[PDB]
Amino acid sequence: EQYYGTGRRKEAVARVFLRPGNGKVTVNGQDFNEYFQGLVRAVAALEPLRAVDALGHFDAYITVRGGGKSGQIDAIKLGIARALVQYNPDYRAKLKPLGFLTRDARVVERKKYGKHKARRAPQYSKR
Amino acid sequence: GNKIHPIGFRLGITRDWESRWYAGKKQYRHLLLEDQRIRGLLEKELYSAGLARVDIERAADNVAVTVHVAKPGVVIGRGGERIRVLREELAKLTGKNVALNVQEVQNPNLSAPLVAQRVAEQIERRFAVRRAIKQAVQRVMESGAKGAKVIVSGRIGGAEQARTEWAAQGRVPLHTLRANIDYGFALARTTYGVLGVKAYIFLGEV
Amino acid sequence: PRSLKKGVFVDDHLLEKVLELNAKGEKRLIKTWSRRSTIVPEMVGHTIAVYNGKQHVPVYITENMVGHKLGEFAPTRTYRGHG
Amino acid sequence: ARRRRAEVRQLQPDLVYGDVLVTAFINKIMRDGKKNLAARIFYDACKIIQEKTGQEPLKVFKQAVENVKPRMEVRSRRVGGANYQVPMEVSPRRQQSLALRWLVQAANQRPERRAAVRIAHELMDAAEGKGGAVKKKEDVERMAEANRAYAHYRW
Amino acid sequence: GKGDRRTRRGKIWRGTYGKYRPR
Amino acid sequence: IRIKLRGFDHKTLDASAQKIVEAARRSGAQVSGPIPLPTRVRRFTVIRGPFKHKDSREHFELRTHNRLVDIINPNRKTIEQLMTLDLPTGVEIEIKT
Amino acid sequence: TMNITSKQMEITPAIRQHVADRLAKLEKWQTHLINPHIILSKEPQGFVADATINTPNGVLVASGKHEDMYTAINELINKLERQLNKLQHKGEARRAA
Amino acid sequence: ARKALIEKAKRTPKFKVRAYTRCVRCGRARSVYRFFGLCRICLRELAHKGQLPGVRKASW
RNA sequence: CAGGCCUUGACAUGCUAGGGAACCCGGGUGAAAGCCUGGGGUGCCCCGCGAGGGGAGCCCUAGCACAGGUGCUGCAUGGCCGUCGUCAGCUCGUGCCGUGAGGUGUUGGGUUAAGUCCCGCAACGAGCGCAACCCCCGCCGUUAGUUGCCAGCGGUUCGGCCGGGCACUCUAACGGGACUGCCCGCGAAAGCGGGAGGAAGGAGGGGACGACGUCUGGUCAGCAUGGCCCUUACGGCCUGGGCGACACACGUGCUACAAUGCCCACUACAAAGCGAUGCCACCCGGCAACGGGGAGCUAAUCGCAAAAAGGUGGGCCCAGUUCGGAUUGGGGUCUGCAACCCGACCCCAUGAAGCCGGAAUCGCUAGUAAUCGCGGAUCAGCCAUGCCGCGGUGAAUACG
Ligand SMILES: [Mg+2]
Ligand SMILES: [Mg+2]
Ligand SMILES: [Mg+2]
Ligand SMILES: [Mg+2]
Ligand SMILES: [Mg+2]
Ligand SMILES: [Mg+2]
Ligand SMILES: [Mg+2]
Ligand SMILES: [Mg+2]
Ligand SMILES: [Mg+2]
Ligand SMILES: [Mg+2]
Ligand SMILES: [Mg+2]
Ligand SMILES: [Mg+2]
Ligand SMILES: [Mg+2]
Ligand SMILES: [Mg+2]
Ligand SMILES: [Mg+2]
Ligand SMILES: [Mg+2]
Ligand SMILES: [Mg+2]
Ligand SMILES: [Mg+2]
Ligand SMILES: [Mg+2]
Ligand SMILES: [Mg+2]
Ligand SMILES: [Mg+2]
Ligand SMILES: [Mg+2]
Ligand SMILES: [Mg+2]
Ligand SMILES: [Mg+2]
Ligand SMILES: [Mg+2]
Ligand SMILES: [Mg+2]
Ligand SMILES: [Mg+2]
Ligand SMILES: [Mg+2]
Ligand SMILES: [Mg+2]
Ligand SMILES: [Mg+2]
Ligand SMILES: [Mg+2]
Ligand SMILES: [Mg+2]
Ligand SMILES: [Mg+2]
Ligand SMILES: [Mg+2]
Ligand SMILES: [Mg+2]
Ligand SMILES: [Mg+2]
Ligand SMILES: [Mg+2]
Ligand SMILES: [Mg+2]
Ligand SMILES: [Mg+2]
Ligand SMILES: [Mg+2]
Ligand SMILES: [Mg+2]
Ligand SMILES: [Mg+2]
Ligand SMILES: [Mg+2]
Ligand SMILES: [Mg+2]
Ligand SMILES: [Mg+2]
Ligand SMILES: [Mg+2]
Ligand SMILES: [Mg+2]
Ligand SMILES: [Mg+2]
Ligand SMILES: [Mg+2]
Ligand SMILES: [Mg+2]
Ligand SMILES: [Mg+2]
Ligand SMILES: [Mg+2]
Ligand SMILES: [Mg+2]
Ligand SMILES: [Mg+2]
Ligand SMILES: [Mg+2]
Ligand SMILES: [Mg+2]
Ligand SMILES: [Mg+2]
Ligand SMILES: [Mg+2]
Ligand SMILES: [Mg+2]
Ligand SMILES: [Mg+2]
Ligand SMILES: [Mg+2]
Ligand SMILES: [Zn+2]
Repeated sequence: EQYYGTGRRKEAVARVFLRPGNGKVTVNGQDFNEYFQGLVRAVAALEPLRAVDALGHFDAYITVRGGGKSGQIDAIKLGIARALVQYNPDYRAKLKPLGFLTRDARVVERKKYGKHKARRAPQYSKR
Repeated sequence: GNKIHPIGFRLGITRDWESRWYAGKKQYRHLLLEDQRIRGLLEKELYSAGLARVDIERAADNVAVTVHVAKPGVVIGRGGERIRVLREELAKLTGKNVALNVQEVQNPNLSAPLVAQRVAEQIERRFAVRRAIKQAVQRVMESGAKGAKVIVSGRIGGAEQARTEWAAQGRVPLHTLRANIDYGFALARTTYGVLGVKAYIFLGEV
Repeated sequence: PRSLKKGVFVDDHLLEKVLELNAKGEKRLIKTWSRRSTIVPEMVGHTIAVYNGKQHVPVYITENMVGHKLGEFAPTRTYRGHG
Repeated sequence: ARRRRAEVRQLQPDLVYGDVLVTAFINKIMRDGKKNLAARIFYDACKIIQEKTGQEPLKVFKQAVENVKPRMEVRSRRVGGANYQVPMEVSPRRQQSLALRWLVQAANQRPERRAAVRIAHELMDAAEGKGGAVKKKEDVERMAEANRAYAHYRW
Repeated sequence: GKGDRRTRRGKIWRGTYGKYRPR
Repeated sequence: IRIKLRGFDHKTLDASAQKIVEAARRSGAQVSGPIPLPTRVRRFTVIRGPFKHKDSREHFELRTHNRLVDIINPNRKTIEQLMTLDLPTGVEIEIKT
Repeated sequence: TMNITSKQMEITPAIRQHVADRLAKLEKWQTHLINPHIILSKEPQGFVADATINTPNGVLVASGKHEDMYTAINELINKLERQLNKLQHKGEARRAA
Repeated sequence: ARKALIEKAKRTPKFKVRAYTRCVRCGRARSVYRFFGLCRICLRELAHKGQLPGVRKASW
């Protein structure tokens, strides 16, 4: 009756529970659209199931913490796509080719000494 | 002027701290100060003995100082004469229960701080620095080391123009973490000035 | 400025001499190093010599210069201009 | 760079129209990494051009792009003791970049007070063949033809 | 903006509080 | 029946978190297994050279690793036997209830 | 404008003005002298005159050395000229083919 | 003016403001770490030796 | 720097002689330092029912050695660092060639991020570098389950709060994992191009790491150290001043010139850290800075804490303005013995230049740049717009 996946992006972690139904979606105690209200980035989160037509087929209970809304959005995108592969193993094809099943390791590069930021160097006047 | 200290680079990999204990924020400094004063006294007194390492331990109001040395006898004395004398000089300073151990240095010619001090002694005796350095390295390799490198910098032989002389044999892979390399430094005070002596001994890789 | 909850600061050793001169009738010159002391109503009409690091500067206190500090009237830098 | 021909970043298709070209345009609008702002401005503009002229915004946008693409450009090359403006064909990748760049820049030289509006209107003119954006393209091309004589210096 | 004390943004940048940025 | 372990070396910490958890599991009954409390890291950043050369540093850190073990069903069989256990030097123990 | 530094030395406004009249020879080439910077210094062997100047066609960096501070300055000028003349004419070399 | 200063820094002052940390090792008044009682140079010198408990080269 | 003072001296080791030791507490003079001085009881092993007699526990007073010097020399030096340069290099042993400096190897063909590796070769090996071994991050597992978590069932004061559980998240120790290993193709090989599998692919991203040497590089002011120089002073204490000066000139930065913006109000989403004369919930007084109450937290418990950009609404309407927030007036707060020179903060008023910057010039190749805020060391307070970290949002472009 329940289906699960773990999404991570940057510093955001999302626990997502897929349970069949009509499509209601909840993030941390609120509707999807309540929590991501005013964010174009949002509907990208529901993209894995749109790939396998599970759009309206599932309700989703979802936790989210750490990072920021966009990273959280990307985290969700991952987990619910793990949940789908879990809900059906043959879902891998038509999910892996969209690279929805992979986690990007791109995170904040550390601040280095001698620099102003990670790579931004201090301005020098040779002469 | 570049190279990283070969010991600090290997702490908790091939090499272990010399003051092993825990202390909280309010206390750390005071223990550390006493720790260094312990080393201060012992570094002067135990020099003639052949001091290589000085390990220090702490629990609560009690501390155990383990002295590594080439000449254990010069530390202990006659049946415990100096060894007893030490605890009193010690726990006077410490002001607490100061356990003093001694332990053998199995091969002083495989102990880098020892090799270093010996050459420093040799060059305060106006010996031929280059001949000395080749010797030191020859000793360390004979004693079985996988490699050795010894360096002397300063007014060598009294010359006005400072120079650096070194010699090496076998392997000394200072870039390799898992390579065990003992390192030691010795200061040679002369009439014309200070010479620095550095000894690298490659015991083997782990 | 200094908290009103706290005092109106005078170095006591400066102040004491003021009241001493007030009683007997003022005034001799008062050499002080107390730049930090407030001019206080009791000081008015006196002339206090304020050390600026080098010289003691004679300052005749008036009704206008009460609220201030003693240092404010013995400038510490010699500047006559540039070029 | 020196070693190899770098890899063109594949963009993620935009949420509303599913278009890599739209995404690219958004980023060009985007100042200070405020993409939400950037997204609104375009989509707001997409709303406006529909009100003013009832068509498909997507159709307008894409038509405006094809109109600002320089097919030929000049690139300098100092041959001998003089810098010749050599006429060159523009790679399709570069045609795109220049088109989207000029579109936004010309947009933001316009006098009306809101960005979405400027972005709207410029896309309307460029679709019809007017506006500073197309002027840029026309000019770049004219320079190229003007120096057709140096087209053998092409590398 | 960030340089004006009499505004919210200015008090943030400066890391203080007051009428224009209360806690 | 709380035991809180704090050391600068985690090999000698996990060493001792193991042995306390073994000792009271022997003389029973229940040891709540060694929970690894998040580490508090104290960093020191220094200029390598003694004079100028600001843009060149070296990073040093001091890590205090924390462990927690709970002996649930105590039975002073454990309490007395615990009083003598071979604890390394780089570790500090706290017991509370 | 033009900056002059006298490292661990005292000099006069006169001497400073002298240097300015000496650098002035570079005005010959009718090109922009941007932030010329002269550093006067004393070694055991003699004086050292350093200079870094930027121009639309590159930088000039030169060091002059001599027992006589004025000669040291003059040689600095000589080295600077030779550089400036190369900067201003090197491009003309390959006008053909 | 040095040894007199490493001394005057020890004696308690006339006012508690005038107190300031000196490096207990070399007497340095600047860049003195409270936690160690050491300056940045000594901090580095002892740490490289391994004579600072738990302290190690930090890399991430 | 000025002025007021001290002379084995603020500090080490001494040896000698007087005092009493030792430690505390006041008085005078003074800006303070210092000078002056009035207090008060010294254990010991000792002849001690007795004056009395010490020794050295530590001080005091007078000496003599000596101290002390951030005085000079980084061109006498050690140490440590900067730089070329994370560049791919620098050499040695033996043999061979050359009268000799020196060559060879190390060159050559291919290849690599690389003196990387392959093939060839009067060269055959070896070392220091390269790489790897180490740390962080990305997937997964094992072991653990509180102070952390809450899928499901009960209570639910309406808050993971309670029962309960450790699944999940996490936290932090140990492992697994990628090797061009596998298929297609080119290759003499080394490798290169493409594919699949996979969280990850051809060093996965970042870090630590810097060869022989160069710059007679930097530091005698962090420390050490040769030598030269000072000795009622080139040593030492104090009060005050200065290091904050201001016709000018350059370097690094902050905030800006505005509508992709500014202002108000409401409403979300981090990480890493720090915290017992500390971090401060919550309450109340104040427009506020702050003040007075007062709980919690040796802190995965409690606190700093609110992250900001964002989101939702409302105002501004292109103006030197509801842009900008300099300058100055006035009133207060807090730290501190003390904010005149010379602190930070709050409030009222003032509301400058600045309409995007000449010649010239800096950074950055992807979670980068840009932009947004958060922390920490130092620290009574702070002149931090600095520095070292931390996450949020998140591009453009590379023909060559
Ligand atoms: Mg929405
Ligand atoms: Mg960042
Ligand atoms: Mg620089
Ligand atoms: Mg643009
Ligand atoms: Mg244009
Ligand atoms: Mg037209
Ligand atoms: Mg304003
Ligand atoms: Mg800097
Ligand atoms: Mg000048
Ligand atoms: Mg000067
Ligand atoms: Mg001068
Ligand atoms: Mg030079
Ligand atoms: Mg000439
Ligand atoms: Mg020439
Ligand atoms: Mg002096
Ligand atoms: Mg000194
Ligand atoms: Mg202080
Ligand atoms: Mg200090
Ligand atoms: Mg030098
Ligand atoms: Mg040196
Ligand atoms: Mg110098
Ligand atoms: Mg010949
Ligand atoms: Mg021969
Ligand atoms: Mg040869
Ligand atoms: Mg040979
Ligand atoms: Mg070579
Ligand atoms: Mg060669
Ligand atoms: Mg080759
Ligand atoms: Mg490389
Ligand atoms: Mg090799
Ligand atoms: Mg060969
Ligand atoms: Mg993590
Ligand atoms: Mg488990
Ligand atoms: Mg490849
Ligand atoms: Mg390496
Ligand atoms: Mg020099
Ligand atoms: Mg010195
Ligand atoms: Mg010296
Ligand atoms: Mg002599
Ligand atoms: Mg003073
Ligand atoms: Mg001052
Ligand atoms: Mg200054
Ligand atoms: Mg001038
Ligand atoms: Mg200017
Ligand atoms: Mg600044
Ligand atoms: Mg500037
Ligand atoms: Mg305007
Ligand atoms: Mg105005
Ligand atoms: Mg104007
Ligand atoms: Mg205004
Ligand atoms: Mg005022
Ligand atoms: Mg002040
Ligand atoms: Mg500009
Ligand atoms: Mg701008
Ligand atoms: Mg220009
Ligand atoms: Mg790069
Ligand atoms: Mg901004
Ligand atoms: Mg900050
Ligand atoms: Mg702090
Ligand atoms: Mg502070
Ligand atoms: Mg100021
Ligand atoms: Zn120090």
